[PDB]
Amino acid sequence: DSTECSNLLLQYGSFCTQLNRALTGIAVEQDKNTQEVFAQVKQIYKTPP
Amino acid sequence: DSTECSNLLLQYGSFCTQLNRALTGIAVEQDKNTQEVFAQVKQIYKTPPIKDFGGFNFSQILPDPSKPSKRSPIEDLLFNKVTNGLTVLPPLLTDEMIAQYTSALLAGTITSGWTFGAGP
Amino acid sequence: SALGKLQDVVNQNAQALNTLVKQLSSNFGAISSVLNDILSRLDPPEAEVQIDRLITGRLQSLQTYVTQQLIRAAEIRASANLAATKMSECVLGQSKRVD
Amino acid sequence: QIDRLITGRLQSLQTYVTQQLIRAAEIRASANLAATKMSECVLGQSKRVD
Amino acid sequence: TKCTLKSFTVEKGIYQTSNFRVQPTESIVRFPSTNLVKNKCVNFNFNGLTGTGVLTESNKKFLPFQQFGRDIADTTDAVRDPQTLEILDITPCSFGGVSVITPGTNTSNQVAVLYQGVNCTEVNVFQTRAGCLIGAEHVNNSYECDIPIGAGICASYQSIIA
Amino acid sequence: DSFVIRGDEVRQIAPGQTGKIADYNYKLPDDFTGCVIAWNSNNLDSKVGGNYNYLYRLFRKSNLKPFERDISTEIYQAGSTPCNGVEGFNCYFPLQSYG
Amino acid sequence: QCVNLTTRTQLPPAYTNSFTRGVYYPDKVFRSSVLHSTQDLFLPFFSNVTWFHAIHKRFDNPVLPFNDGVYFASTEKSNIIRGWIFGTTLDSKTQSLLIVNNATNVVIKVCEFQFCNDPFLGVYYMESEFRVYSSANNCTFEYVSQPFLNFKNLREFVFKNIDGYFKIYSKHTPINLVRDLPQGFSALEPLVDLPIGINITRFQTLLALHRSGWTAGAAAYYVGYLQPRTFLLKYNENGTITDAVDCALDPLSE
Ligand SMILES: *[C@@H]1O[C@H](CO)[C@@H](O[C@@H]2O[C@H](CO)[C@@H](O)[C@H](O)[C@H]2NC(C)=O)[C@H](O)[C@H]1NC(C)=O
Ligand SMILES: *[C@@H]1O[C@H](CO)[C@@H](O[C@@H]2O[C@H](CO)[C@@H](O)[C@H](O)[C@H]2NC(C)=O)[C@H](O)[C@H]1NC(C)=O
Ligand SMILES: *[C@@H]1O[C@H](CO)[C@@H](O)[C@H](O)[C@H]1NC(C)=O
Ligand SMILES: *[C@@H]1O[C@H](CO)[C@@H](O)[C@H](O)[C@H]1NC(C)=O
Ligand SMILES: *[C@@H]1O[C@H](CO)[C@@H](O)[C@H](O)[C@H]1NC(C)=O
Ligand SMILES: *[C@@H]1O[C@H](CO)[C@@H](O)[C@H](O)[C@H]1NC(C)=O
Ligand SMILES: *[C@@H]1O[C@H](CO)[C@@H](O)[C@H](O)[C@H]1NC(C)=O
Repeated sequence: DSTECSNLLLQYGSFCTQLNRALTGIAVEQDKNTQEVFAQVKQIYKTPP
Repeated sequence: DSTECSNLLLQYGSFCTQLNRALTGIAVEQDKNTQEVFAQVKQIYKTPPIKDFGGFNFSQILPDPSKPSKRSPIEDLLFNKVTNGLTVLPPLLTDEMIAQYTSALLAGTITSGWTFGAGP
Repeated sequence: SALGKLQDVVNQNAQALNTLVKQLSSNFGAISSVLNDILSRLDPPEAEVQIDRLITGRLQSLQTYVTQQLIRAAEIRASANLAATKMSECVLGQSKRVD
Repeated sequence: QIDRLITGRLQSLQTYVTQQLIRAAEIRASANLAATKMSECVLGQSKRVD
Repeated sequence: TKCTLKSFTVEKGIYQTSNFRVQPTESIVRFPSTNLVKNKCVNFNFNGLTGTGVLTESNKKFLPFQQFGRDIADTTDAVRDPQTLEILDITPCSFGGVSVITPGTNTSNQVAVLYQGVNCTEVNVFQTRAGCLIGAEHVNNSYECDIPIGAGICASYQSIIA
Repeated sequence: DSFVIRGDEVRQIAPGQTGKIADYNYKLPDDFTGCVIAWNSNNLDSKVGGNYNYLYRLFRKSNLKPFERDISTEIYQAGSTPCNGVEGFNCYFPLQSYG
Repeated sequence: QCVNLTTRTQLPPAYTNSFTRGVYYPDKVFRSSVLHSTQDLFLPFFSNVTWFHAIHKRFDNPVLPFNDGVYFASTEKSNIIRGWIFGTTLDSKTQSLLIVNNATNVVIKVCEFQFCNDPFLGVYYMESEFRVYSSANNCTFEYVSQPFLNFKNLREFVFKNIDGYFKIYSKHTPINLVRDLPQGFSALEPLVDLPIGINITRFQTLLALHRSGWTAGAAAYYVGYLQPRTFLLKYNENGTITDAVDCALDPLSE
């Protein structure tokens, strides 16, 4: 919550944006991985009773 | 162009050489990737002038003679639908040569099936 | 959105280049981001410090850019190896592998 | 002093994000392999040995 | 190339060895001062805005308030002269990589130089899309790629041909 | 390197200093290694009538190099009018004595 | 000479919507076919802009704060609005800025004016009446320039004071709307940069009387206040700002 620290951090430019974008890419990549592995069928089949 | 900046930059060593070497490795890796994907045949096969394939139509995937780029209508649509010390090196294989490789692969798989991939 | 996979790679490369060029506009704690302004306004004992701050900031930016370029190069190489496998097994032969 | 803390924490965060990206690439490769096994071993019978 | 690779024997191929930058021939100051020199790589000082570039006549339509034009990357790509109100594009001076194309030193000591992304008129001269090639003769025959140059162009030894 | 200077000029015998004897009499480099030694010599290097044996370069066209010595007793042109080796209006001797 | 105006009618000032007005060019840089994000002192979109009238008997010359900057809109016909007063105490104790546009030219003076309580100009039915200040002793800056200027004319101005520099931005728009601000977009061109170097916290609008007592010509003006914020400006192929986005207005624009 230090405003002076953020003011000094703004001198370094868009490093924080790059880190956030990389983490966002990893986060959507995990969901894409789960989608590719498990969602290979569009019909939900059931066994007979 | 600052001489003093370069003199101070020399104190940090061979960082610049490392970065240039890594970028050069990536640049040659892209050309190696294109060779591995598209240059799998050493014969440039061509389709016969008469397109008698027993009812099968390949006009949308074979190269169009009317177009100067010698691309297929599908490939032409694909190319239309994709839109301070930095340099962009051109790829070793140009787009017409990559299209020629795909045309050779198409001619081989249409006229010869899978035989051209395993030998004559 | 049919061709999103190629456009994603093009956008990522262009965005990385734009970010790397944009990082030159940052002073990284120095008085200015322009080298000529520092060299024309200050004596070499303190201009050396300001240039050193600019050098370390720009070098960190360039190393970061090279790092994600290498990671993306690995991803593109894996995709290209998969594409070469598909070219060998689906185009040059008939594949029994499901999907 | 705040600049020293900022550069240290930024270096730590860059290191963390870089190793997370490398592990993400490894997990993506493993997931691509898992999707291949799902397609070829579960949804069909595979002639590939082992 | 021997100095760059740190070896007395160089294998066959292309090796990035240096960087070619077109040096500023003159320095130009324009205040509301020296003469205005166009179409050459010169240093420029327009109203305290310093830089290095090639000044060309521009077709842009700057409104009266507007003085210097910035591109996507916030670099000054167009500037208005404060004495004669005309617009000038500022193209960055020609810079490129210098690569040395050579066969093995066991075979020959002949080399060719490639200036990447540099036209041949700002430096056996052959203009390629990859850049200007000096020392290799261009032939109309097509062979397999021995040393890759780029943009469909390759080099070989038979003298060095491209 | 032995010399005699004023009491306020002992701060100028240092790397990276701006000053008068730093520019026109004795310059230290930015990468200087060594020690500067200064001690008061009012009992030896001073006279009640004025000790004028110690001289400094008041006027020079450009700043010295580090470890550069100028003993040339040529006239200085401090105005637009050339001096031709003759004192006059804006024509001064470069070496002036401490009182 | 000063004259008290004692025939005013008491009425509260009105309020209305800013819509997408108050955008000015943030700098002197040409940009073409680009989207540029800038953080500067801007007027927020759809903000509450204060509305003042001049109609006959309304004559709105109150004392308003300046704050970080002032957007001044004018729905004007027949040339009643003539200038502005800037300062802190508006007397000879401090140094104040005078902007006037009389029948001939535009005059800007930075002097220690002893201002009147009701500064005004006058038109006789020719201009032969000027009662703004009683004295001017210490003058540092003078600048004489060209004339800047149903309601037929729309005048937009932006006044900012940063680092001792007074930036005035202006835009002249032909309109045919009767009462309120038209809904649309028009980027304000920079008009002048003055190196006045004085403290400004309060400002005054200068009007013109009509004499044939006095009569007020039909005019209306709007006062809005600038806040530090980010806008996304769109530059077309001709270098003109054609659209803008307030980055902090709503989540869609964010
Ligand atoms: C193969 O397919 C092409 C394209 O679908 C056919 O070309 C069309 O022919 C009809 C009839 O003359 C024209 O009206 C269309 O405009 C043509 N389309 C294009 C894209 O040119 C072609 O006739 C088919 N058959 C053969 C034997 O080539
Ligand atoms: C116009 O009215 C204003 C406000 O009533 C007058 O200003 C006052 O002047 C007296 C002079 O004795 C001062 O004592 C008051 O303090 C002033 N008031 C304010 C609010 O400034 C002004 O003098 C009037 N003009 C004339 C010509 O009488
Ligand atoms: C504008 O402000 C006034 C009071 O300052 C208030 O009564 C009015 O409702 C406001 N209008 C809007 C649109 O917020
Ligand atoms: C306008 O103001 C200027 C500045 O004092 C003056 O010289 C000029 O005569 C004025 N014109 C009229 C019509 O009052
Ligand atoms: C301002 O004016 C007053 C009276 O005219 C004078 O006494 C004072 O010295 C002036 N100050 C300056 C800075 O000119
Ligand atoms: C400007 O004036 C205001 C009120 O008179 C005061 O609070 C402020 O400190 C002044 N600023 C400067 C820079 O003089
Ligand atoms: C830009 O100006 C040209 C005139 O050369 C005009 O034809 C075009 O419509 C203008 N573009 C816009 C968006 O106004």
